[PDB]
Amino acid sequence: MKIVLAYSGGLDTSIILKWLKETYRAEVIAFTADIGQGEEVEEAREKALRTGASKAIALDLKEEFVRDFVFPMMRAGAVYEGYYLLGTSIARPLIAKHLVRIAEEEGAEAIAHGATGKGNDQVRFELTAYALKPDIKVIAPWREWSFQGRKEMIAYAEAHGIPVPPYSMDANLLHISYEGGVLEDPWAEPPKGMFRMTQDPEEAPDAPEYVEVEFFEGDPVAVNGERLSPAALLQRLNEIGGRHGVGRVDIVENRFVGMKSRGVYETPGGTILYHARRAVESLTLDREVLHQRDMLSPKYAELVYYGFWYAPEREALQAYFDHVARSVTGVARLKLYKGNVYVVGRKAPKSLYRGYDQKDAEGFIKIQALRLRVRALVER
Amino acid sequence: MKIVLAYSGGLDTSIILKWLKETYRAEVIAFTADIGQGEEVEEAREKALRTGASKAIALDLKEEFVRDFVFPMMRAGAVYEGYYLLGTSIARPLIAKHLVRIAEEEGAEAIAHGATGKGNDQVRFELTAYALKPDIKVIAPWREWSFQGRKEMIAYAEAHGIPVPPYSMDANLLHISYEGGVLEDPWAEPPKGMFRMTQDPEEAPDAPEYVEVEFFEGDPVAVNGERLSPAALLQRLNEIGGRHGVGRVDIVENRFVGMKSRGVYETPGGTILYHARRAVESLTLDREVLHQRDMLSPKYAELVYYGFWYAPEREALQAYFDHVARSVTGVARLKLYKGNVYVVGRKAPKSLYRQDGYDQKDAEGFIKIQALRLRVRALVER
Amino acid sequence: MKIVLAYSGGLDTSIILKWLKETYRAEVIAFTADIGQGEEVEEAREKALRTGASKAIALDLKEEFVRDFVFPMMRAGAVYEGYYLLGTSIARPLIAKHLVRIAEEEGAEAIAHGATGKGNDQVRFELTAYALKPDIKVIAPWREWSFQGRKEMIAYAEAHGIPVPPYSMDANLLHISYEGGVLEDPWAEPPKGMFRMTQDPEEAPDAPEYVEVEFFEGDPVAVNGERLSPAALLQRLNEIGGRHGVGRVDIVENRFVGMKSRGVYETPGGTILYHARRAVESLTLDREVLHQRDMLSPKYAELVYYGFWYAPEREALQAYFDHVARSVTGVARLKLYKGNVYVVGRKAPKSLYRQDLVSGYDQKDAEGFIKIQALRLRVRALVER
Amino acid sequence: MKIVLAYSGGLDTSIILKWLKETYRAEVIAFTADIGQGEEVEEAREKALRTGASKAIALDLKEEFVRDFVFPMMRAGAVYEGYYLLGTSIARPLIAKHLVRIAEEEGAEAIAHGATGKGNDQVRFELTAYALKPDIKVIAPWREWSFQGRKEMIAYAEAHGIPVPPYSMDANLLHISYEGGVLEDPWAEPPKGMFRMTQDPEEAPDAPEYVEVEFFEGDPVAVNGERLSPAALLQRLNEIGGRHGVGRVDIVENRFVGMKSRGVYETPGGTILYHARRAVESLTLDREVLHQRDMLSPKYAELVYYGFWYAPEREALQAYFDHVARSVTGVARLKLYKGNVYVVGRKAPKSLYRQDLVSFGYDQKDAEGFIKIQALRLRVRALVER
Ligand SMILES: Nc1ncnc2c1ncn2[C@@H]1O[C@H](COP(=O)(O)OP(=O)(O)OP(=O)(O)O)[C@@H](O)[C@H]1O
Ligand SMILES: Nc1ncnc2c1ncn2[C@@H]1O[C@H](COP(=O)(O)OP(=O)(O)OP(=O)(O)O)[C@@H](O)[C@H]1O
Ligand SMILES: Nc1ncnc2c1ncn2[C@@H]1O[C@H](COP(=O)(O)OP(=O)(O)OP(=O)(O)O)[C@@H](O)[C@H]1O
Ligand SMILES: Nc1ncnc2c1ncn2[C@@H]1O[C@H](COP(=O)(O)OP(=O)(O)OP(=O)(O)O)[C@H](O)[C@H]1O
Repeated sequence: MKIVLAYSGGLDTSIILKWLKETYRAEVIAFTADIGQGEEVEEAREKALRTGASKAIALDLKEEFVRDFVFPMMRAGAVYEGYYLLGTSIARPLIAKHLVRIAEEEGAEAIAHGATGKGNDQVRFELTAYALKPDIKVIAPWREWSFQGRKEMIAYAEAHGIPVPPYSMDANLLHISYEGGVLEDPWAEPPKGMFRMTQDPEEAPDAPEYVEVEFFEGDPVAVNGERLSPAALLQRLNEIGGRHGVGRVDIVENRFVGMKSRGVYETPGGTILYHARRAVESLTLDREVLHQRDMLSPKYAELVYYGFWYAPEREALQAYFDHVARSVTGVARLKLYKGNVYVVGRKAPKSLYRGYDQKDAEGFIKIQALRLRVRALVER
Repeated sequence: MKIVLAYSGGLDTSIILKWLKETYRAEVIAFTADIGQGEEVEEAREKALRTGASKAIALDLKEEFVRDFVFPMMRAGAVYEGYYLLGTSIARPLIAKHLVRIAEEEGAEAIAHGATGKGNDQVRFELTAYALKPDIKVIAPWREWSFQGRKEMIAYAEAHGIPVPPYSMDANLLHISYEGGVLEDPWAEPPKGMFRMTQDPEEAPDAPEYVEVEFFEGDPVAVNGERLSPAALLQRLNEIGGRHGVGRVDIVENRFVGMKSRGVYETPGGTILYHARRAVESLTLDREVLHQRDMLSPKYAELVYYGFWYAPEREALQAYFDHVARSVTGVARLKLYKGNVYVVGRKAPKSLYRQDGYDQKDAEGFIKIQALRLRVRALVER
Repeated sequence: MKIVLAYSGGLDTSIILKWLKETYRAEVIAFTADIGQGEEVEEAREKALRTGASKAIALDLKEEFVRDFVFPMMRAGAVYEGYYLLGTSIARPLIAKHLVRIAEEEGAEAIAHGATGKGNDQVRFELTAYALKPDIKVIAPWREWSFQGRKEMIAYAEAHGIPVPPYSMDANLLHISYEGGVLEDPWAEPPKGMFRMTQDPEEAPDAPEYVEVEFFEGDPVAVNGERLSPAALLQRLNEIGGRHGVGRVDIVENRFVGMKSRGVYETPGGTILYHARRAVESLTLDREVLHQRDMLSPKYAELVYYGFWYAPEREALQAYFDHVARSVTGVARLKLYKGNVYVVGRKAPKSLYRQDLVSGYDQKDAEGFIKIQALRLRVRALVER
Repeated sequence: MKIVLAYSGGLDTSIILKWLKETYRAEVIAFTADIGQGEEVEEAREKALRTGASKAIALDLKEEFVRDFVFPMMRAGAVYEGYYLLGTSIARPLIAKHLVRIAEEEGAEAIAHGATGKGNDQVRFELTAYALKPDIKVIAPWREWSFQGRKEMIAYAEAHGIPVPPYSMDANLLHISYEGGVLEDPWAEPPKGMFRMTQDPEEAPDAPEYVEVEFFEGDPVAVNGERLSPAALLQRLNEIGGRHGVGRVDIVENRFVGMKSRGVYETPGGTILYHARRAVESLTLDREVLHQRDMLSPKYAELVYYGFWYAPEREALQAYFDHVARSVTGVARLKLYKGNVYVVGRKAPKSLYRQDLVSFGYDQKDAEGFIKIQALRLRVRALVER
């Protein structure tokens, strides 16, 4: 029996790698994906072999991530509950996609992940795992093992030679999320020094910095006149936005599984892209199209947040969003200053910006007012 | 014949006042509303009499503006095309509401306003005017007169004893908008020193300021523990927020009448209230209710923008938003710093947040059921 | 330990009554609700006492059913996936509501029901049970026991001496649903003679019958001039409509649990009420209000279908629907003829219809409206250059 | 100057043709489109010459109408205010399209139509024209002339020699609408003998008739096993459904321009197609996709009703609906009987229906977990209400 494990190299997945060998007497194949966590994925691939993996795979998926997940999601103008740019949500479908692919190539009947038994992550991983390969078997140790506490896990780890090292994290090219610990009290401001991807706004440059982003077809293709591949482009905007402390969010969100959770997110590059995209759309999109699109975005956002990426509903809405996005061509000019992003200019080859006279307006008014007058008259 | 005129005290409405008397051989009743334009409405009232009004009325409508228009709108989480807080839109229905009220009391058959014959304000004024009094007669001079140029209008003013004088503005308790002139080039950043209501972020305090806003029932009732009336509260948050340069928006918006226009808006108090409200809702509102509410907010925003305030659709939605907003009770703690507003804390008496009802096995069952239709889809695609 | 069982009186709930006693060795308070199944609930009550129940309650909830559940739902124009009028969905919440109330009075820690693990009902009972009393315990025998088939159950019943006997059904004041058995083949038409509430159109009167329904405030208050209570009014319309074979639906629906299911429903009075209301709304509701209401109807419908009646979302939407429904005051006239319902007329005290804007604006006005509405399209074409 | 007129062949457009000559002294190019009005369009074309047209064009547009307008609209499940299948609405865009095309080829400066100045049709004609040719000039005689009353127009007509004579009609392959006259009172039942496309339920066959419709990719492609082109298929279904009195609607609808209006519609083929399509969708469409599609249908419907066919919003929605419709492949079996259409069966090569999941991999215990997770927020809510 073989099992493909989503291995990140941490303590837990290392413990899980041992547990799987022991518990299922199976051969474990480790898979580590580089999606911009800023760690040396090769060190994880090696540590997996040291921990007992019968094979360790490590792939650079940054380009695929941005191009096939982040970009399509951004085209939809997806925002969860007013602020969340969904950094963790769009990433999971990618990992799971590869776990299933690898499992098929290696002839493995099962895949495994170390997402906890009470969070949303497990749902995200498995929803796409089941959607891509319906008969795959999933093993989620956090739902099957008996461990009573951390102390016992630490002890278990020491027993197996696994090296043991105030809040949880998750980082990738789109963002870094923080929760748990000091963050669990929604009335307590995040601690000083927690942020890693972005500079403290109070420590940001005293001079604002301008940046231009070009869109060709719904997708950003250049920064300050330099053409850049999808991953390279997000990276660049993370640097520029990060240096200024842009893209910070502090919310209490509604979980799909549990109840409410307090999360802090920094999405410098994506935050810039969000306003840059809308800046171009303000010249290129038709009014009614824009209004309909924005009324569908929230639905799309929750689908991504819940984990229904490879679900027919999300793909259906995507056809709509992509159709609209095809018109988004032009350049956005923004001004970055101490935590804030300001749209300062926009232009487009097919801008709709600058057919009737005043008498025309009077007629429009009269026709629009008719049902209101009748109603008023009827209220007698 | 009597005509009630929405008189602002400026050159154009003064010219309009003279124009109306002669053109219609009628007497004009001037009405000036104080909605926070930062002007002495009483001097406009006197100037009207001097300009020929048979009667001039000036009312302080700041409290009503915030209590009956701004708050109801904010409860709905209304935002037009991603950023516009509707500062100009919610103020028009209120002005027209009084014009029609005064016309009825004075026995006037018509009302008049000085909105341009080609813009959006005209629609706002008239849609509410007709909705409140179907038989009212509306006279929009800009759509009716023969003036062919600005210069001709000045000569007319000078001939009638009416005193004469980069972009145009509109200010009230919620915001100040800027449009036209140099702002007409969507690629050009607004000129230095244009903002009046908010300090430039570059000149804002080096020290961040924390502010707490209490919501009792969907509406903000206190700032930093101090109970404030609707207008006094909006005012207070404009002062606090303005000092930090909070609430600046630069957008090209879609108009109801013509095409697009580049507008710049500064809404310090409203911006703080926007995030504060959502902060309290994050603990008080149910997930499914929040999601449904946010999907209707845009529709509501466009109704307000287009001018359908006293319209049955807006009121039906308002019934929904008010039902939801009733649960928004609690306090939001925000941090202000150089142009930005950061939510740093929130609490509530009936918070649904328990940082802690089901076990791991439960989650697996949930996954299986949620995944069924997807698995069936996959097998069918073979 | 005490368990309150939603007891209907059939073989399954009877077996469950025995099973609960042997399995949990607790007292079982049986509860049978009269919601219009055309069944004598006292029989079930007594049959429950015989079967072992330590106590049996039988309540007449017809008026409550129609008044506090069917009516509010109808005000919203609720229709699931094009044709389902939610006959079974709005009933469950009512029952669950009483199960929890009873358990609270009897000091019972749990409630039980005989809905299967494959359906929506289990969700409806439980979602409302937990929403009304979070600490309640729910026992669903179909999900816990070992019976591997009909046969095993029949024997088990006889072992405990319990009376024993194509498709199964569910009936109440709103409709009768048929499902399973021969109905599982979506290509196969329901067998002839299956329907019970409606007469076969082929046997319906040769002369059309006209019926008038008065709505006062979003709810129907009279039929053909006779004022009738909510439950009484639904009954009358079932008789009138059933006679003509009105309201038959045959659909493959999507269950909340994940799979498709072939269902057949007959909702005579509801189908008449459905059209009667829209007919009155056509004169009393503003255009924009109507268009918004119709786009929200489907969401409300799935909420009810899934079991989220006592959920904040449904109640939030209800405030909107009730607000709009408040204006639905007037009368609808419909013609019933062999399975069909045709709206032939409608009137209302505050109708917005004036046969004069057809027989506050002129020709010139329309021209202007057209120019303003066309501007963005012309600019689009121009820019497409 | 040249003016391309949407000439229907009737009294009004005949008067208009004269009015255009006499008022604008323009060369009038008449255009009649056969979209299935059941009128020998060629007659109209000759009559236009007899009336003064310097050129008369008649085109058979049945196929284009169904394939490029009716089908795309049905693909979206478009229903205006619960009952209107938009028979008149989807036709206008097609006509205006040709009006504009003929104007360019003929080098004509303006186009004209005879929709009244009080209705929605004028909007439909013009939104389309302006959408395809922004520089086009439009002449709407009803909004420009001094005529007041049919008595007066009949005089002008007689004067010029144009032949002269309870409700107004409008027919095409999709339906026939009736409005005005004795129909204006919302409380009055329509008059016996009005309907033309459908047999009266009471006079319909005594035995029910079954019909099957196959959909391949969102569109109907065959009836009772016979492949049929878009126009021929609608025709066949009008014949079959008509004989049984199917597809009659009687509503008071909300107008875009006027206030409210009482309309009666008969759409036999369309009504069958509507229930057939949903029958095939019940097996081929995913639950969440269906629920989402149905919530958007009403918006698409008012877009069509208001005349925004060639508008960016409608085409954007169309992309959503076409994406969804692509999966609708299968056959629906319907029972026609005295005015009604009953769905009695449906099958599909890629049906998502699995009997094994409903009959007695799916594990009953999974439902409990599903239930508990779904119930959490409700329990917390109750507990907090304490
Ligand atoms: N405070 C107010 N009280 C009464 N009417 C007002 C007020 N503010 C605006 N209006 C009405 O709205 C129309 C004006 O717009 P805006 O406020 O954009 O006008 P202006 O051009 O700034 O002033 P003026 O008309 O004096 O030149 C006015 O002509 C007036 O009829
Ligand atoms: N009138 C009623 N009173 C109480 N509970 C009811 C009633 N009708 C249905 N129920 C509940 O819903 C569940 C039943 O469904 P249905 O009525 O579809 O079941 P059956 O399995 O067809 O009949 P039975 O349980 O009587 O053998 C029942 O097991 C019961 O717990
Ligand atoms: N088949 C067609 N070909 C060209 N234009 C048409 C056609 N059918 C309708 N129209 C246009 O739509 C307008 C008409 O509507 P309707 O058919 O409702 O008009 P009428 O005024 O009832 O008849 P008519 O004008 O022909 O006597 C017409 O005046 C005509 O310009
Ligand atoms: N880069 C990655 N490659 C493969 N799987 C990953 C990666 N990052 C996270 N996962 C998977 O996602 C889930 C984990 O989350 P998180 O990354 O929040 O876990 P941890 O518990 O923090 O990590 P670890 O146990 O590996 O130290 C499952 O553990 C883990 O298998």
